[PDB]
Amino acid sequence: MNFNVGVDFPSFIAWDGEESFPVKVDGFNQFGFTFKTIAALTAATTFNIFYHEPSDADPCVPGPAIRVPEVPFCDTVLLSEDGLAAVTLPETVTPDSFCAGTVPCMNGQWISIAPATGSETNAANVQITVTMKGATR
Amino acid sequence: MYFFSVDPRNGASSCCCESISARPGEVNGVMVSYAAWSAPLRGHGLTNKTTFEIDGVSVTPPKVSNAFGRTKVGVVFEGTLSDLFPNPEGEQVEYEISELNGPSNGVVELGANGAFTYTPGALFTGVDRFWFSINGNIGEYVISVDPTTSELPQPPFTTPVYVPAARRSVDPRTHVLKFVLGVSPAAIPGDVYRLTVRQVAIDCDGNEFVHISCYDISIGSCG
Amino acid sequence: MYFFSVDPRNGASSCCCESISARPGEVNGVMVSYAAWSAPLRGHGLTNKTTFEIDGVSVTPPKVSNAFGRTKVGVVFEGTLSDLFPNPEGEQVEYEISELNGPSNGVVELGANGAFTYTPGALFTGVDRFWFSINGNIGEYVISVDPTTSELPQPPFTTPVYVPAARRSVDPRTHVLKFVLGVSPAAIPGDVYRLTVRQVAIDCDGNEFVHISCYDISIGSCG
Amino acid sequence: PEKTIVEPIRLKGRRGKIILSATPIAGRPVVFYGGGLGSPLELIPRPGSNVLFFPYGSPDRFQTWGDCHTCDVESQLMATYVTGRRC
Amino acid sequence: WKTAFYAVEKRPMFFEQYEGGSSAWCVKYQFGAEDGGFVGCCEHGRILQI
Amino acid sequence: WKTAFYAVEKRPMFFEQYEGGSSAWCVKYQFGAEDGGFVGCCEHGRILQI
Repeated sequence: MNFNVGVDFPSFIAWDGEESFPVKVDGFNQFGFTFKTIAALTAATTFNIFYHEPSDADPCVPGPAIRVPEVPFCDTVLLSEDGLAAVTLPETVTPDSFCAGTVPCMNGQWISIAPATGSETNAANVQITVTMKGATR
Repeated sequence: MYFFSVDPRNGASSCCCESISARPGEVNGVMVSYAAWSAPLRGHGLTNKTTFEIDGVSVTPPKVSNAFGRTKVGVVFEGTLSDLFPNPEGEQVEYEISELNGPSNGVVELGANGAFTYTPGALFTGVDRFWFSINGNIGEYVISVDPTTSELPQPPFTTPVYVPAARRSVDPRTHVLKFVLGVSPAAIPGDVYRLTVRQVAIDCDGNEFVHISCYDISIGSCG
Repeated sequence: MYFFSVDPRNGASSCCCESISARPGEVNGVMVSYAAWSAPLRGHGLTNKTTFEIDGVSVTPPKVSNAFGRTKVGVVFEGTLSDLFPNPEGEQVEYEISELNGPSNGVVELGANGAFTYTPGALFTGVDRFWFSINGNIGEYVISVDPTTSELPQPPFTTPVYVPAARRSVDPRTHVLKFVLGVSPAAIPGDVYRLTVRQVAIDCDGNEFVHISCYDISIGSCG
Repeated sequence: PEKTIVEPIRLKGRRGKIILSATPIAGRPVVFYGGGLGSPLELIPRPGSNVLFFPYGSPDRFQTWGDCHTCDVESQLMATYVTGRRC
Repeated sequence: WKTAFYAVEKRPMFFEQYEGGSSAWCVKYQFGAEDGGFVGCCEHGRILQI
Repeated sequence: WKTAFYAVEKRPMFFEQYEGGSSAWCVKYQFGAEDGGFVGCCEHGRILQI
């Protein structure tokens, strides 16, 4: 007896390993990623996080890709030297285990992931999807 | 940070303009204290209507020419670096990409012979510069990555000495003007430019008190 | 721990760059106090957008050449030392493996005539180097131990003078830059290198103030 | 001769005695600005001396109650005049 | 309006001294509140425009 | 053991809201304790090895 868990927490592809995708997060209020690898990685890979804005030509198509700022809570000490949020899949993540994470403050209507420079040839072996939460409208 | 107290035009107190030294690459800030001239003119202080102009009194025209290119987002961009340096004599060309002035959102694989490729950062749409140097001659190469729809405008090829668009501020409570004075990495040591500042005051009723001064920027290496 | 207070760019107070004495083998620390330049520029202090560049003004190219080997885990590796000292004149080769600059996670025994054997420590995979000394001249021999699976990439043959990858820092409360300066054991005494530093402060709204300086590293033996 | 000076003033006294360090010329109104004064105000000095009396009636007070970028401490009051002689 | 737009209230405004951050010159207060709103059935409701 | 090794206790565990570094939206707690130990006369013990 499993439910149509699709509605009420749907999910979309955000990085299929070869090209990114913007996923709309306006209709929902809370969201997060679920990383997953398909083959063993060779070094720590880092992805950048991007947020879009409604394009002036049409409010149902994302505009250009701005980069989401970084928010420390209290414990954060590393601060990532840039003030621009980013994830980093650590080395030794066997490809039968997922990893979850999300940004503490959304902004805009869309959200996107792309591999940061240096780790663009390992990201071809990873998959990143986004699942939202309750629908505001 | 430079600081110049302007003369109050009372008929009281080598060259005419004051001296500003600069170094190729820096971006500094200047402060001017119009207090001595604006305080007696008791009104509503200064108004943000200052106007700048830059003229060259010694140029030594650039040896190597600048250039411009275009590419769509995510797509790599290849180009040449040899047809920009017409050399008068016959000699070798030691192309170089200054690390301190590399790109800001990509990577450049400088080939062996005036060839290079530019991989733009993932999901990036804007303009991006990097300053090559042929045989010591410095010139910039501007690349504009387009967001795959149509196009972006063609940026204006920053001058050797410039004042940015809007980073000025004027404090009407202490009669002090601030602005930023940036020097391209393509400035040539020894050259001299001249910046004239036209600052406008205002009376209680809404008329103007203009004031003009000048400054002599001397591009010196090693500060 | 060197300490330089940089010029304040105020039009006020032999060679250009300040000096840094370094000894082959050391790894020292440097402090730079941008306070006099960035404190009047009331903003958000410094940012970790500094860049370094190392250029040589005197090299005296090395005599011996380096070499790169490869091997898997646990398997003993063998190599020679005679094809690395190009001698224009005829002379004997007093091979020597310095006990100070030996390998880190293994052990090597010097042969009598240009021979050596690197038996890596059990259960160890990575990259391991050691510095030999052919007739006073110094080089390095880099070996990588592979986890028997596929292969390992190529290490970059550490330079005579380097600034480590990520050990810089900055404290915006007191406007101080800290970085590490390490010298290879193969740097030749008497030479001089030049280190350039591009530091970028920031105003209240996110714009940039750039600042460039230089330092002359002179590789001298005995401090 | 005929030098002009802009200098901060640190008020002194319950009657407001201001001491200038250069003896304004003769009759040129020395002008006080900043320090919460809404508008610059002029005063005639006494010939040869450098002591002024600040009018207790203040023209304006541009206070800035509540601010966490400068703790609204104060902008200090300055004064501007010309000193020395003519010929 | 009683069915087109809803306004949710959680906590009225609160004011608190910030001990720490007050550097013996600058006594500092912070203030806060929480609230929100949303649009329910936006069929009830029309906008007349030029 | 009652005389071959002594345990020294000075101040037990304690918890306290660290006023300062804690704002009207985030609390910072601080805990601690202070204790030590030494040996008595080590001719009272013994050890077995292989």
